[PDB]
Amino acid sequence: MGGVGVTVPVKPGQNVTLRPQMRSMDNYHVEGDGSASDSRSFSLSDMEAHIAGGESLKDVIPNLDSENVHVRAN
Amino acid sequence: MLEVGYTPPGGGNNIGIIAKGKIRDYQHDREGGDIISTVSCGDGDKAYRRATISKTIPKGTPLTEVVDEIHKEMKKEGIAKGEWSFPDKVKNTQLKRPYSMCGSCTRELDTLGRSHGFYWNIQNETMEIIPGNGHLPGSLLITPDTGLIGTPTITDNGIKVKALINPEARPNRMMKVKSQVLKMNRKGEDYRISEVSFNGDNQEGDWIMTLTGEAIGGDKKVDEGKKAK
Amino acid sequence: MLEVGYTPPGGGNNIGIIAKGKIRDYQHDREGGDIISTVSCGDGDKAYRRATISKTIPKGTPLTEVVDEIHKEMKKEGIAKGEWSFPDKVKNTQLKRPYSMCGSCTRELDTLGRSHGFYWNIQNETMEIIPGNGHLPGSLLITPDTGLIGTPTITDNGIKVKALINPEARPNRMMKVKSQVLKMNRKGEDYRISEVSFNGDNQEGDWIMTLTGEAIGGDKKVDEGKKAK
Amino acid sequence: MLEVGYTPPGGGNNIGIIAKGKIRDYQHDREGGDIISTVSCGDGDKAYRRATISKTIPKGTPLTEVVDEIHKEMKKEGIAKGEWSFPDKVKNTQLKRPYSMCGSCTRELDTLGRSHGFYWNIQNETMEIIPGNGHLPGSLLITPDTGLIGTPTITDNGIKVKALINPEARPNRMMKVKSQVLKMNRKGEDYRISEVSFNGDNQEGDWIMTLTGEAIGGDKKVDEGKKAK
Amino acid sequence: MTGYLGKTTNQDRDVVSAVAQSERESVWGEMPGRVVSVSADGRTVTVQPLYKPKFNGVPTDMPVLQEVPLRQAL
Amino acid sequence: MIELEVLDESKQKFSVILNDRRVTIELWYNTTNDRWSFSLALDGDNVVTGRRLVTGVDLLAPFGLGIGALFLLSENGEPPTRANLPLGLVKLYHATQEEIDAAISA
Amino acid sequence: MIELEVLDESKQKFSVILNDRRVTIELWYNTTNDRWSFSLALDGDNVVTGRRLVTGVDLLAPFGLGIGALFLLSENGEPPTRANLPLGLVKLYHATQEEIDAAISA
Amino acid sequence: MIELEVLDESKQKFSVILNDRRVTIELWYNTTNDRWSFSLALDGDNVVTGRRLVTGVDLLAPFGLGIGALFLLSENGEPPTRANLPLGLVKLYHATQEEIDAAISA
Repeated sequence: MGGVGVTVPVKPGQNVTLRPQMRSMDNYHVEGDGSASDSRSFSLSDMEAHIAGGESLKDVIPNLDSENVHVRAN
Repeated sequence: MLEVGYTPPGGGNNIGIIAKGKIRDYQHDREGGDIISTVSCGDGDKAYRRATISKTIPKGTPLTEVVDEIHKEMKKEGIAKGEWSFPDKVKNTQLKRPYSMCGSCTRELDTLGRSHGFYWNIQNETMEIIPGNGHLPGSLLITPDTGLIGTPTITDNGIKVKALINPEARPNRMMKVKSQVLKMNRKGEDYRISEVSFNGDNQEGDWIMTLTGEAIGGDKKVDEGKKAK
Repeated sequence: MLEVGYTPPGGGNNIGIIAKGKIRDYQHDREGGDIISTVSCGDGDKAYRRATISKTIPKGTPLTEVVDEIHKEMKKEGIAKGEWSFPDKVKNTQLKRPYSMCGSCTRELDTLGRSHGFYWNIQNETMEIIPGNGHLPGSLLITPDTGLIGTPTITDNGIKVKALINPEARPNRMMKVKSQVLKMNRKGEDYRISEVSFNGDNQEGDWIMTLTGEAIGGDKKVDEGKKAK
Repeated sequence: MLEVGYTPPGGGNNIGIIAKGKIRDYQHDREGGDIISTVSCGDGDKAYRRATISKTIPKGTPLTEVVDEIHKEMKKEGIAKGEWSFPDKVKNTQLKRPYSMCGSCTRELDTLGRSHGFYWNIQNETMEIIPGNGHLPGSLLITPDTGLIGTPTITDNGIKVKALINPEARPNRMMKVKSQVLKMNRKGEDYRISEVSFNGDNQEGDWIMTLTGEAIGGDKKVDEGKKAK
Repeated sequence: MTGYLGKTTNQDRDVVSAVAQSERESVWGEMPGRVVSVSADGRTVTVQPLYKPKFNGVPTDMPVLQEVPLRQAL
Repeated sequence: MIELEVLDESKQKFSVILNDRRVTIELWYNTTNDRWSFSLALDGDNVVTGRRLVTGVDLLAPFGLGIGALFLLSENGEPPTRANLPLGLVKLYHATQEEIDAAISA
Repeated sequence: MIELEVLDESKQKFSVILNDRRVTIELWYNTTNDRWSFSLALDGDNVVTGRRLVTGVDLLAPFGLGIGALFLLSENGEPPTRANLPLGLVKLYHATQEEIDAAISA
Repeated sequence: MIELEVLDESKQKFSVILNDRRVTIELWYNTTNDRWSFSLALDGDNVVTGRRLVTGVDLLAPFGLGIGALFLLSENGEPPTRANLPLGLVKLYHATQEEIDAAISA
């Protein structure tokens, strides 16, 4: 939030969760002043990637600390 | 273009455009051996399918400059500008936050109308805009001495009147209707025009049009009817 | 109120309410010179529009107190309480987790029905509830000696019987139908009432009603028919 | 099974299946005292309801093996395999990621069609697939000397031809239509078959079938018609 | 919304927007929930979400959601 | 309160919404004692059966059905008869509990 | 540019899309001076009323309506008359601003 | 297995669902050798053309079409003739592969 927050080093091969938006933000991202091109809803070109929600339960993330808040770098 | 009207032995020409057509679908037909060509046409059909806009729009912008903006895109698709009369609440409104536009122009045109209740329509390649409770200048007389068939039919809000197709009648205008029925029916004379129906034949079925109007009140406003959320 | 019935020269009065009306839309009509006033009315139509509820509801609460709760809001709009007969699975169910209600009453009434497979309806400003496979008490006889017209027409589940309008016939009741044809059709006599149709006239078109019923089995349960997910 | 055809005093049998039926709904009817049984049936109607698939798919899989896998589940519900003629873009395409399959087979069947515009359909418990602009082998002659009623009715893309029901006519095939009208109408002879209509009677209303075809171009492709996004 | 004008001459518009409205109900979205149990492998949680949809005009409860993939910000 | 019409039929049945419940009332004449009797069903369930119509008392009081008072009146306190009840010389009335309370307080 | 047909009636009215605007024109003949006059309404509002139809000048120039030029022409510069305007001896034309610019440049 | 009806026509065509495939069969009589012949098309594609109808052998064995066995039978092993095939003195049969396996195992 304003740059002030937490970060995770994203590398080619990790898993994200993609979420579409109600409407697109073509030139809300190309110009900041907030509006896209024509007038749609819910386009596949409106996906943002978030760090939580992508991995599969088959593939196990080891050593999940359950009692103490844990911050990982590996 | 579909020209309809009356061409009496004396008089002159009464023929005007009642529908300017972009062909929808055609098909021939036997009846015995005949060949009847059944046309369906298009009104704004270029804009209902190939009009797509491109817009970032900033804060502080008035509430009509971008109706001009959207009409730019529908003008790329051959639409003329009609009369635009917004609500007074609309004319004076300004902005706090930016205005996505990406996708279907008619789609978010409709969400406009539902956003705060104005009508917009396309009338022979021409786009008109009115308020929900308003109408546009222009009046037309309909009386047994000026084209009235049967009763002026009474409805909850206004009337439904049949007449001979005679081309002035456009949606979003005014009809002054007189008869020997409306008087004892205690109904006004001025109505907006909302629905228009043209049915006719060259040989047998007379030119017939039917107009539905929602009555104008004392305050110069249309009796909207209870909009249900 | 639309009261229909038979008033024979002797006998007495058979007139009762077949539809209690909140006016939907009216419109006069000339045919020659006539004026026919075509009315459409409203059935629970104040509740289908203006009924909105406000509910926090906690865990542990039984599964009917809040049909009373929803009927509180539906009663603010002038709806009466009919017979409620829930499924046995419903009568005995309790709660683990809390029960949102924000928005439109009829909308999530429908989700109610789709979610526990039960029927609810409004019958002349009175709201009844039944199970999908059940019906309500009250039986009505239809025979060639008691107002039968043609077949007790047979269907997949039950029957569709025409008769002279004679007011008792309500949805969610039982009709015992007899003829000389059903016997060789092996079709039963008791049927729930699901659809009711009233068509009639004062001069020529006699009073006619048509009732669609889904047959009750030997188990005292209705032949539901295969619900397709 | 509904067998229709002609059984002339000489000749022989022309009777074939024009619809194989899974009963939809039936109902008897008097007209006087008659009893007409109005049947409605089902076409792949066990697959439109009870067919649900179970599928993980890995990367790299060709673009037809899982039409076979979906046909596995449709075949569990009693569907046969017809001719599958995929688009060329389809036959050669491969993959990058995994292909969710959970819910309704017909649902994501339709999304297939919308995903690259190919047609799939069920024809008397048989499943066929064609491209949007393609057709399947098999031809039928329709002439005033081979079963033509009226003109070959001309349409934007192709024709709509009436004839005597005579059972070859199946969707996704070819009809070669000749007349004394189409020549001055410059309309070709070969058309795909897209719509099939059968209407007829045993006594009075003869067998009539109507076929809608979208014309094949010089390049052996169908005039798709402007698909609208 | 259902019945803009009345009883049984229900406009074709009403009985189509009603289908759209019902199918718009049917979709799921967010909702708050209470954790019931946490799997030992630390990625799936037994959740008793705090929402009941509307049943028989009354609270019924949709059951404890099982093997719900827990999603840490990793 | 309301007046409930009575037909000139020795056995008749009707339905009315009393306190927003559908109440079905069945009247039948008993010739041997020359008296009218009513059965009452609340929304399809028969709750009162075979009660005699008598003037000047609340007929539903014993049952606590929650549908108000159902009472009969006549100018000079006659009893209801085959002839006199349909003619309107004796009138059947339904009074809501709030109305009864207001009259008692007034 | 385009030619706008004129009927043989002392008062006539029509509508045309000029520069994508719905322009309604009303022509009426003044017998006392024997001259044609026009009122112009843009989208329902009367912006010009009672203007004399004169040959060889742009009739809309003073107003800056933004709908091009509307001008009358005749072979030898005759003036418009009750008879000679409907007969096509004097023709009413609409020219778009781009066309006027191109001709002026050419 | 099933029996495939044969009409009394020198050339006939029908369609059947064999192992859930659309199999279009065209039978035609060759008078010069007085013998019947069949073409088989799978789902619109002509896969077999001009084969002789002979009794006592599987007619589709060489092709591996995967649509079962199609064979003729007669009481005393007569060959199929213009008259004998439509009359049912020689019968055309389709046997599914599982049925063939079960009989061979039995």
